[PDB]
Amino acid sequence: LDAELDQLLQGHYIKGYPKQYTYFLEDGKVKVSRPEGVKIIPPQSDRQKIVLQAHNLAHTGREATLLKIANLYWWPNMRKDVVKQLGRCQQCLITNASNKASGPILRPDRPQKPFDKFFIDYIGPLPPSQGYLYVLVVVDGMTGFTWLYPTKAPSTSATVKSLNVLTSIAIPKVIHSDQGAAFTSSTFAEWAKERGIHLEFSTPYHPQSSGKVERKNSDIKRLLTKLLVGRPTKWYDLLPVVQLALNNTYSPVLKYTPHQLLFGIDSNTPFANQDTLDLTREEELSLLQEIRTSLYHPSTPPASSRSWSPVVGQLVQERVARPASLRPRWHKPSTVLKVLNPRTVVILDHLGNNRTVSIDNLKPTSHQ
Amino acid sequence: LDAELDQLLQGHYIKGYPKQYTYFLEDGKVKVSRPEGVKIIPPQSDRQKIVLQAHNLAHTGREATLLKIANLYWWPNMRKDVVKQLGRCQQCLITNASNKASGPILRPDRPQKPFDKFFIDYIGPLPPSQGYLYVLVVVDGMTGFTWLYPTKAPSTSATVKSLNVLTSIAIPKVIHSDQGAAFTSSTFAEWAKERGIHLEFSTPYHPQSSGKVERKNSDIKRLLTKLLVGRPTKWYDLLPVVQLALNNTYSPVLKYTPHQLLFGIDSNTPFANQDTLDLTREEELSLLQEIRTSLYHPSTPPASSRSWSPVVGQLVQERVARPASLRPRWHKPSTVLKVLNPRTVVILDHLGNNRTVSIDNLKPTSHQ
Amino acid sequence: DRPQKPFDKFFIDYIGPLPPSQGYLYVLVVVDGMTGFTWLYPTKAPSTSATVKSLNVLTSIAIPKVIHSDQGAAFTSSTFAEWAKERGIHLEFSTPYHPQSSGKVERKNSDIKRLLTKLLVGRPTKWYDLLPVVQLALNNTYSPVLKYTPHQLLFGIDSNTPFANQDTLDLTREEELSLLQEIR
Amino acid sequence: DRPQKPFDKFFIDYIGPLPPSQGYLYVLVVVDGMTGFTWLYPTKAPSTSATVKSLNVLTSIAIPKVIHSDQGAAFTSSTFAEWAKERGIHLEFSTPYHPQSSGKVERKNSDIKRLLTKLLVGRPTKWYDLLPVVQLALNNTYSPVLKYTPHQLLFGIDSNTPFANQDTLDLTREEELSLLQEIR
DNA sequence: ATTGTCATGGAATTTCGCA
DNA sequence: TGCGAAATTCCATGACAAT
DNA sequence: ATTGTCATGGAATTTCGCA
DNA sequence: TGCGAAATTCCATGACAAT
Ligand SMILES: [Mn+2]
Ligand SMILES: [Mn+2]
Ligand SMILES: [Mn+2]
Ligand SMILES: [Mn+2]
Ligand SMILES: [Mn+2]
Ligand SMILES: [Mn+2]
Ligand SMILES: [Zn+2]
Ligand SMILES: [Zn+2]
Repeated sequence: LDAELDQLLQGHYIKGYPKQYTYFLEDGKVKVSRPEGVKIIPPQSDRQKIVLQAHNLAHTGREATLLKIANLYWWPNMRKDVVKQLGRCQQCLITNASNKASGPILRPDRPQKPFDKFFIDYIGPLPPSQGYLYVLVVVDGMTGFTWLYPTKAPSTSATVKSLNVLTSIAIPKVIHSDQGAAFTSSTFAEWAKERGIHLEFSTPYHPQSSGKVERKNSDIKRLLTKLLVGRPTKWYDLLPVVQLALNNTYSPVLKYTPHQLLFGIDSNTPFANQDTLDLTREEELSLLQEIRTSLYHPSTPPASSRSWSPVVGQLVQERVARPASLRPRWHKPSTVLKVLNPRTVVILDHLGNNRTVSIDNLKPTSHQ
Repeated sequence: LDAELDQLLQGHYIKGYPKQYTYFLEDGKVKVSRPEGVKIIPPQSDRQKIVLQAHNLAHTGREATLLKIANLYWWPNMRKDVVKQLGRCQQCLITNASNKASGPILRPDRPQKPFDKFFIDYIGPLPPSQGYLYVLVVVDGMTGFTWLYPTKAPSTSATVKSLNVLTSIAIPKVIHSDQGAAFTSSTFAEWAKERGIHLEFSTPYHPQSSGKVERKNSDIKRLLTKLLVGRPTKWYDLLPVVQLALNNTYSPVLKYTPHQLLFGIDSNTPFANQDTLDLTREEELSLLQEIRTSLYHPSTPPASSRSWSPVVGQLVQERVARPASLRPRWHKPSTVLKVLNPRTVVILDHLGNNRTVSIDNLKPTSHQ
Repeated sequence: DRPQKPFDKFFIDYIGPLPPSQGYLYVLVVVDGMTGFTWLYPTKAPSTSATVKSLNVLTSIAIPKVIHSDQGAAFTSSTFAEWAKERGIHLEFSTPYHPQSSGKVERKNSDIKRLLTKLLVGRPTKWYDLLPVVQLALNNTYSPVLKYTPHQLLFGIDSNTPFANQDTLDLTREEELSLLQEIR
Repeated sequence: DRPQKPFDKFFIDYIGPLPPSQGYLYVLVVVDGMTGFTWLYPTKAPSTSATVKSLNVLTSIAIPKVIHSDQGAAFTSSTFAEWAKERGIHLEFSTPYHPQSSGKVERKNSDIKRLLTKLLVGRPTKWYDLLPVVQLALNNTYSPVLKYTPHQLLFGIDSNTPFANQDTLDLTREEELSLLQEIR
């Protein structure tokens, strides 16, 4: 601190202080004449308090803090002391935005078979139609084939009623859903265990994970809107119509409709395809198994110029889900326990519970 | 229709029907054997009804409509008839999303002088603090220098009270704002006319246009949040503090604070810059005029791969501002009267009022 | 002639009345002719409107080219005829007093009544809740003739609920006694 | 010694009491020493707390190195001394009975009282509303000595409200008569 | 009758200190 | 007239929003 | 204890029809 | 073995959202 500064005054070289400068004394303060002008060199022991006063004026980042300091002072490697402080300002760490993007999305394999995996979700509330406010949407992962049920609430009881009707047809291996009360209830867990159905859940606040069904919700609302143009929004009676309509619509990338992927043959609907009229059912199912295995599958896109991928042991922060007014958007730093895949991690939230969490809801903590 | 089809049956060449195919008759229907199999050729007079039935099943686009039709029929240039129908389905035109992005943003010149242009806006509602719910934010366009006023409502009366205090210092040439009730009232118009102040308004629902002040709102909320961490959100008493703090914060790209751009010299605040201590005020103001003219200015970014720019006479559609549940997101097509600049147009909305409108709130109508 | 296919023909009929289960009294039975797949819908009456209501559910998933039934009142009404015409479904009737369909369908229909009877006994009022598991059972039952279950023929895959125990279907000593009790 | 600068020194003082205007009775007057820029704040009393309240507004825009005043009670209180110390502002007093400042400031202060008086007369209760236009007037008034207005010296630009009419400031025949009426 | 903006902190690039 | 390290500059990222 | 998706309609690329 | 036009494929854009 003032020892180092002493040596310097009589011209003896200290590492970090360039020799070619004239380090003098005046007004009780060690100074130096620098190209930018004359700056005070504070002793080591004063520097952290200085960096803190400057940073605290407006809780500024690296450069904006440095430019304040540099108005009065010079010392070796100032930004290192600045960065050290930013890395310890709790208020900055939990309030600032990230400037690193998430790594590129995964394109999970399409389920091998119809009934391997259902994606379910609620749409609503919609305008009341015959007492109904919500639509339960069940999408078969392999085929895209979708079932629709009107409900009065997005409840466990309504869900169970609907799936009991649906599962009359077949039982699926897995049902994937989000963390809505209706799917996370112990009652619904029992309903599925009773049937050998495994429940799979999305990481919280990350509807991309239920992307299959979210995307179908879009087509559902779009067709409903169109059919209701210039009529009152009486949508209850259109659900069966929309269900059938979408199940028999071609995906241009696939050249198949979800109905075709499910049954391998069109039923008695308009413009039914007739290309397998001369095949036996067995030959038809044979061609169907072939068609199923060779469907187009998208590949993971390029990483953006400045993305991050989680490493075990990294300090990261989870987004606050529903932050109140004038409150931080981020939680305190926590540590990556396990990298489940490059887009999904388990973190120890320094309470500490284990949370499984999407990297879209994480930022890497700045300044190490 | 059935005339053309007649000629064809006896082997006489019709333009559009490839000669090398065998066009026969069976079950009363003209057919043809095509590589994909045997298709019905309907007469010209039946085709539009066919394309319409196929399209209407699920209001599908070009390929998904074609794949239906092609199951039963073949005729020359089917997609041309398909596209003709899509271009006339009102329900599709007002319900579908665009797949063309807006052209690249403009980076308007920075106002030449302090007080040339103010950008104003409200923040709130905030948690109540001493009866106050909102903050009036006034940002000087040239300097970034910002004034803050607490109000109980985002009203014309509160605005006028605050600007009467502010305009005690100086009167600005222009005040730019959005279309909030407080700024579009005739009373506020009178207040400005009385002072030689010209009122400028953003295109509706396009806060990018008030970008200068929106961006400042972000820094305001960010510093407020930080200063209120682990305290109750009593923000009223912090407004003066935040105002001063931000007005004296460096922009790293500029190397200046808004205070410096306004006065050319720091007042008695922490870490005041002292580089012009030996200049006279006149020399200081001289250097200030120079600094003002040479500030960094960003350039318009590259157009995305698939953007559109408005052309006079083009059919375009304005986004519905607050669409009800299950209602279209777009208005009916309307025509570009005038291209004010490549991001701003006047449209005749086929009522028809003239509306000045951002292209971010427009899509070009599909299928010409 | 071209090979038989799923959705070519649906055979439908009512079963009941049964003891009331949650307000319901009949089962409308639909069997796809090619696959032998069965759908079941509980109704309060064997009427045209209960039929239309139930079939409207089924025909939201898949539409038969032909529906075959007997000359039940529900199926011969002009309302039911208009409903089918609207949907491009041809209707087809067995002659009165001479029920006819196919071997597969007849046997399928036999199994359905037997299995119901078998589960009715002991809890004759709880059948509404059992309707789902009954269908899975029927539809994951191996066919002697075709070498596949209806599930496999309809979907072209194995199911997640194989019914490995091709069970009794005949009533045990106890049940005969207590179904004789119920019918008293 | 180094050239004088804006914010180097603020001269402050109270004017009043005046007729009540919207509840207010005094004007706190702040004049920057280098530029002659004037800020005015209406208060209900010439107290430390009205002073602190008003200066807290001003010092949210810009902080003087020194405040100069007379030995008014508002300015010599220990509360006011602590307020300035908290803000790094040095306080500076003219000796009692011997008011002193600068030529520019004195003249500026003269203009302020005259202009007020001039506009008070005829509408002595409406001054609160007039405070803004008064400041623009003072601050866009050309200085004989320096060749610039306070506005120009403070901001380094011309203003959007030049006050091209360097006016009377002296009372017309009519006003002398009716200010003599008011003072009765 | 108008129009995006700019703090942030890793990375990329330039400059500094020395010889 | 070149090297290693420090300093500066670059710039993708995201958040302010809106009758 | 998990993970984005896919209809849309101009454009880019391939194929078709003919010679 | 090549040309003009039609057909097909490609693919950026945006909207579904969420204890
Ligand atoms: Mn949900
Ligand atoms: Mn606003
Ligand atoms: Mn019968
Ligand atoms: Mn006094
Ligand atoms: Mn705003
Ligand atoms: Mn959802
Ligand atoms: Zn901080
Ligand atoms: Zn349409």
